[PDB]
Amino acid sequence: RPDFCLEPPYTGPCKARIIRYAYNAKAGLCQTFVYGGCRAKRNNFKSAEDCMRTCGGA
Repeated sequence: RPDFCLEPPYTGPCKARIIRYAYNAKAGLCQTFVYGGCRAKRNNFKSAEDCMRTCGGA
């Protein structure tokens, strides 16, 4: 699981309400969050499994 999988989901400064997934290191699973629509960081995925294939474990 790469380093950016541990960094909190960044909404960003734009004001859209779009639902994306980000890995949640405390649960060990990906959970949704609201992306504002610009300047996506890496822990920002468009399905639960893309998130887990990148940020998941064994």
